[PDB]
Amino acid sequence: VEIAYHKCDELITLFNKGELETQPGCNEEQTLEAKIGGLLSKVREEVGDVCINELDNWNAPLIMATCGSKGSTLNVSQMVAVVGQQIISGNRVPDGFQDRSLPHFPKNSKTPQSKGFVRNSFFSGLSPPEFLFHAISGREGLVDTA
Amino acid sequence: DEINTAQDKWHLLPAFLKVKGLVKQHLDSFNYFVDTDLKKIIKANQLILSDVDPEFYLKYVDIRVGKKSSSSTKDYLTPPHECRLRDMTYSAPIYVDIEYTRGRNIIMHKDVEIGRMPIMLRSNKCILYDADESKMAKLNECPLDPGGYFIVNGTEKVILVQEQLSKNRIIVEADEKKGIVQASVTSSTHERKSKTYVITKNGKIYLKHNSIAEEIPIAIVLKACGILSDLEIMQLVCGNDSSYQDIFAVNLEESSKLDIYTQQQALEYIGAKVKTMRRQKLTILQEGIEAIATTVIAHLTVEALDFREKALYIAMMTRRVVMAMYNPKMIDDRDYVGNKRLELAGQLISLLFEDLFKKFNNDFKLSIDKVLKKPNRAMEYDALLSINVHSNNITSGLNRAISTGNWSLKRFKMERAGVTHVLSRLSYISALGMMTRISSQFEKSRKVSGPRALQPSQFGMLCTADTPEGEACGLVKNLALMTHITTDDEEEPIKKLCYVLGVEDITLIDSASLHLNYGVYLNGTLIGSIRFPTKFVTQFRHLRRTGKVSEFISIYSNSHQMAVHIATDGGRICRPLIIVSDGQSRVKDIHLRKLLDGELDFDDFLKLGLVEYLDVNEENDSYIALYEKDIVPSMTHLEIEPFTILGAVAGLIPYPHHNQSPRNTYQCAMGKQAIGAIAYNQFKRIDTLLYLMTYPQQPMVKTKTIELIDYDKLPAGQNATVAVMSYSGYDIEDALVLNKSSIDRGFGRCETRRKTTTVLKRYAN
Amino acid sequence: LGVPRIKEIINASKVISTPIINAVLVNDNDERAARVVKGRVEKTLLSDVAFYVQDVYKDNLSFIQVRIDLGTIDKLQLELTIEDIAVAITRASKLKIQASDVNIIGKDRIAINVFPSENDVFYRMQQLRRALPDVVVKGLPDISRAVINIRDDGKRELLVEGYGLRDVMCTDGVIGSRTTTNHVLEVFSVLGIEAARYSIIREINYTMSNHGMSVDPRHIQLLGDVMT
Amino acid sequence: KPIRGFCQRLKGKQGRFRGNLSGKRVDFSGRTVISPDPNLSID
Amino acid sequence: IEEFPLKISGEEESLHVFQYANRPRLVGRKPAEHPFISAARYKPKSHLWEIDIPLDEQAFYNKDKAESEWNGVNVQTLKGVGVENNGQYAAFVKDMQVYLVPIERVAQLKPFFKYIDDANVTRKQEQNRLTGSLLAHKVADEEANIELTWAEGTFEQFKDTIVKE
Amino acid sequence: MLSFCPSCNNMLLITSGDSGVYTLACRSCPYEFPIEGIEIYDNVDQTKTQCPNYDTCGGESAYFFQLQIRSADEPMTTFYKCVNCGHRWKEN
Amino acid sequence: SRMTVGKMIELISGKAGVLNGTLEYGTCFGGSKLEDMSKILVDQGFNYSG
Amino acid sequence: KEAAAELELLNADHQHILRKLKKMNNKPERFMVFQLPTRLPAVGSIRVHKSGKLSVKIGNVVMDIGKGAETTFLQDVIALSIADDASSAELLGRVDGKIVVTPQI
Ligand SMILES: [Zn+2]
Repeated sequence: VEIAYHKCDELITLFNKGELETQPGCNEEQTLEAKIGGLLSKVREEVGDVCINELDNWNAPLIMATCGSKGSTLNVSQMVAVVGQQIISGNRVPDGFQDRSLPHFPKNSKTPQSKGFVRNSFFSGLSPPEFLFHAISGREGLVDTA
Repeated sequence: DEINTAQDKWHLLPAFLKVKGLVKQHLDSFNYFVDTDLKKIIKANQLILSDVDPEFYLKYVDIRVGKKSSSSTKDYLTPPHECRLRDMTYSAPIYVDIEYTRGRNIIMHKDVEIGRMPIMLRSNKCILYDADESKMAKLNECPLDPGGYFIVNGTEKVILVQEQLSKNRIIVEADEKKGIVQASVTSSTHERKSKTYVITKNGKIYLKHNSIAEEIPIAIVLKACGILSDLEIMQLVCGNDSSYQDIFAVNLEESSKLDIYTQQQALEYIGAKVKTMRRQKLTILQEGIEAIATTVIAHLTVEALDFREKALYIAMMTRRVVMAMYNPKMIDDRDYVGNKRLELAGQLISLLFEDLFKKFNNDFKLSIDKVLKKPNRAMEYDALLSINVHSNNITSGLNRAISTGNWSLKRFKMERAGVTHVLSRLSYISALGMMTRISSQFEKSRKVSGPRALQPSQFGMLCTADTPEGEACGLVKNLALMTHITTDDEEEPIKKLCYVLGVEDITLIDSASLHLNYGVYLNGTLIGSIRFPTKFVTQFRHLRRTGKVSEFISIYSNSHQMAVHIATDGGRICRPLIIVSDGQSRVKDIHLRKLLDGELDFDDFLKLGLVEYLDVNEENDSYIALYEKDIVPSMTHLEIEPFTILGAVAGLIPYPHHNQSPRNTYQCAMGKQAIGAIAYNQFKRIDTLLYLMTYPQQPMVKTKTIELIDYDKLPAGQNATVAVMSYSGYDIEDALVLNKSSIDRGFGRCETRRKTTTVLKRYAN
Repeated sequence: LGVPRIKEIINASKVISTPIINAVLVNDNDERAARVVKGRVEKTLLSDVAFYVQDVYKDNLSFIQVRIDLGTIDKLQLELTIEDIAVAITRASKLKIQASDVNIIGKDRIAINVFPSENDVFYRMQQLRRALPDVVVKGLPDISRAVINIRDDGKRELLVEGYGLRDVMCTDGVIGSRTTTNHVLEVFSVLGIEAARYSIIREINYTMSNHGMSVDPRHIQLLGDVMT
Repeated sequence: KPIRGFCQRLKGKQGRFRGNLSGKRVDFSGRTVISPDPNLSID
Repeated sequence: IEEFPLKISGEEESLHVFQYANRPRLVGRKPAEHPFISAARYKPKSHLWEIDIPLDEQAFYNKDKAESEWNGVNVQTLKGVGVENNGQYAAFVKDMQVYLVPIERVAQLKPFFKYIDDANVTRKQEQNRLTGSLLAHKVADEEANIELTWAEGTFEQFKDTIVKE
Repeated sequence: MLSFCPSCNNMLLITSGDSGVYTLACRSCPYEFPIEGIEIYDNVDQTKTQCPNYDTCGGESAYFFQLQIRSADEPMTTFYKCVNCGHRWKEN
Repeated sequence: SRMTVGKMIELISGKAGVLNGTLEYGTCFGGSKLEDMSKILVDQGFNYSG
Repeated sequence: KEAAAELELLNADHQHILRKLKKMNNKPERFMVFQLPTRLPAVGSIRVHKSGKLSVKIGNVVMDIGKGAETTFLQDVIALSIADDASSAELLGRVDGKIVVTPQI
């Protein structure tokens, strides 16, 4: 998780003050937005990959998600190892305030963990601004079906 | 145990919540109502003057509620209990003092009762204010009741908190196709009016209104706004450089070709093109019909006697929309709490009461007109005895209005439905849960998902958990544990003080500046336009935090849009937190220890400048921390108790963060449907429908919130063992399995109480 | 993609949102025809290549001065030298403005003269000024934008958003034999009937074969037949 | 305000059409909650 | 280190300050241009001061248009609205000490024409209830006629306030 | 053109002068404007062929490129490039 | 599928509270630790978790 | 960089305003205008603070210091003499500077 942070921090310091090759996804700031979305994605799945692999036999959630009962390997992975990238609307947590997610974060927030990202599982608990982000996606998906 | 920095921060909430109760809203507003509003409304019309007879005049000197002479109060005012049993309403008499004058040349006085009026529970004028123990046992009623509700005509109903869009403020929205639109709404006394600015085509912009028939070429309007010189206008709404010139230059071009001046065709255009004249005393007709128009119908509150104030304001209103016409974004959407303001029932009752009083006036004036047109024996009285039997129109009129929920206004003429709601009593939570709940009105469609999903700005000012899953989703919210609703202070003593701080009058300023720094806006109105924002902000906040004007009137800087805002307009949520000066907190140990032991209570920290309230768009400018450990000394403020984010109803769930938001939402709805023991007076109380529990028990795992709200004293549920296993096969999907002889010693044993009412009447026979 | 797209089909409305059109060109190559047919069919480069637009008044003559920079037309491929924009300039003249005169001297400078409520000439020219850097030099009046994308494994081709169809199919440089277009109702206006019925059952099957399950081939064909 | 007595009662093709119009008269019926069992064969 | 003394002068008829947004800076050695010929009209409070400035026949006068519509040929007309705000003083430095004379009321100057309102009329031609705006209008047009002769010279403007120390 | 007339300082519009002259004057105010008005707003492959480009050039060497364009029956279009000047050339 | 781990922890914190004869606290973002409950259990002869 | 940019101007302004104050010294007519808070509690006067700073003040234990002004370069200003409603209109000539004074701690 930490090795996936400063790498994006190295990419984001080149955002305003530097130049980089941009995909034909049109204009700027969407370029790294697709990159930060791709990087943190793989890292998430990768962390949860080794988790279930080394998990002990005869356990209930594995066997239950193994056969017919309930859920999938993706579900139990969020319980134990890590969650990540809560996303509504097709993008990342649009700013409620001016150029910032929450007042608890510095102005111009491009930082990972500052927007729609949580490195904590359901077991370990949730940091205070790891919560509201999850409340969003929960509210969004709930009103959707309704 | 020694006093640490972590322990005391949690002790702050009990000190805060003990002074101001869980429900501030209804109480505080009703108390302000019966004193301030009552004396102000009667001051609006203190006189009634009718035409006949050589001279007649009548003056109301003072109006009070159920208090005069040596009597502290009514001999015996019916308690809440007995009032509920006899189906009678809950009310106190209205005492008035009037001065009567006849053609017998007399000046005298008296004390009369114009009618009744409902009194809310737990109020200064109630019998339950500051009472303890045996006082309640004698009055036959429960000490733990939340209060703050109106009981009339049998059962009891509650006035629900209603949200309202921003009043007297500029809001700008952008649209595909046609163009950009900004809306302006306000109310001055009797009437409410809405202005709509619009750009149809060409970049040349128009002004729509219900007063003026056809859209006016604003460049002509601005001429009628007192300005002549043209390019001064361009240098105002556009100013110095870039692309802002050519766009507005189009309208500027073709406006002055056919008709150009600041006087002659300016007014005469508007007045000839203007709609219906109201038919009475109409002919002032001249360039002056637009004069009274260019003041009153001039689209906003500004007015007064000059053309300079209003002009620049409309120009600055034109300033912003031409900026978003250039490129997308750069606008203000209407979603978040920052642009929203909630209004407590205190103002609503005043609006409804003043209407019935106005209706009485003309009828009372015409009442004496009868004998007035009668030939002989001019009458001294019967303005006493006859109006007494003529009265009670206020009584029944207000009682029917509060019972129905349909309010009829002849002034604003706004008929509002679905205001009052009957308080649902099932458990102890449902009573406290329905209160402290934010409702909403209109804003059109069910289809639009815009005003539905939660927004990050809601954090800490509202409950992010509680919500009534169903047809209505997200349209009704709830307040958090620690919040404060803003009142209104005053206007005049700010400007004069602001001038002392070095800001100057807008009149003396040559009006062609987009160039020097920011400018100070008072409730949206440009006044000072001062340099050096730093010393302006800091010193002003210092005068706030320390010796004067606490709570509201907060100042915040605007970086991109160039200005500095000062808003004194109340009716908004406020949240407490702690100031960190330099690198460390302002609290510092031994202070809070002096608190918990013997003294120092609350609201003293505001005097010492420790804790205060952020608000409005100022919460955006500041910087808030999480924990005392996390502090990096770039921080303006820290936060006290981060777990206050959830509402009062959502504080029941143990380990909420371990779960997911959809699970916590369902519990908030089901948690109030649980069956408790309700109150202590419960056995002496006759309800319409009620469910009871036999052997209630507290939860094995408690919460810090449930103790402060007094939950476990009146718990709802049965603490029981359990096992997680696949057994039965009558279990399977979402179905449990119970055990006999556990249930035969009883489990969750209930009781169902209903009632029936009959009346023996008497006909005309 | 999802259900509101099926709504667009079932309703069979005239217009529709982002109606992309697929077309094949010749073969798979990076240069020439790839970017050639790309710069051929869309909008107006007039406001782009215009360099600087000058407005001059000398003595008794009124002058509109637009001098085109040759640098852009060289890099961005459009087929003409000067006169074909001059006939495109007179197209604009014939459409919304006037038929008077046109001038050609050097560096692609085009002069416009006008002459006859008082002082109308100034107000006339004022409107003709701003309206000039708009009108289409080449391409059609349809396409909102185009894209060159990698087709299949290694191949290349383009997709176009517009109501054009036949005209861009008639447009030289591309093979129009095998193509496709959305909003079936308009396909009925060119191929018609059968081919349109074959297209409407093609899109219905596609978009509903992605999100999940199966609707089977049988039930779809009957739905498109009873309509057609 | 509206007193409309004729063309109206023939209307109401939406909202409560599901409940009132076609759901008013159905005889010999019943309703109750649900609960599982292994022992009952299907059908 | 040192000391700069300042004083506060007395009443002395008070003052009224002119300002106009028309003329910009000429960027030359002397930026300001001096208005002339005076001819101001006056009335009671909210007086609407009128400013008159000459017109030159030498440069770009366009005579053929004048003889046709407005025969004016003459001094330009400017007007403006006066306003007052407390706590504003004026200053002038004499020797090593500073002296200060309070300004009082302030006024803005922007023009208009009677060649308009009179021309608009001649082109077109061939009780208890009121307050505020029009009350400042109906009374305005009626009560204003005053001829003020502006004469500029200064001697005692200092010594009058100076001896008050 | 967005001009203005000192003193009154409103705007300057073009008015047609009598008999051949074009002038401009401020509305409602006497004035005349003489002058000119203005405004402005803003390689391996080789083949043998004769080079049409001539300064001193007269170059023998050239480059060529091959692609099929337009219709299938429509012949091949070739693109010539010169060594010395580096000029691109196109003919079918 | 419903994915709530907060309930499964409640039993341990609840069971440990009864053995000590004390009501066990819990709250969002903090509160009584799960680990100390295990050692409170295991010394009385119960398996550490549940 | 909030405090930075402002203190940079405060230094400069406290110098520049001192020059144009002493640049117009002798008899030729040059005028400046002041803005002060009301109620006028009582006087003390202006002068350069130690180490080149600038501090105004009044007497009897009070310190009031402020300088600078909002952007100039438009205004053509002169105050005129009006008395008794009788014809006066006396022009003292031109204007030079502008300054405001804010109180402080
Ligand atoms: Zn002019």
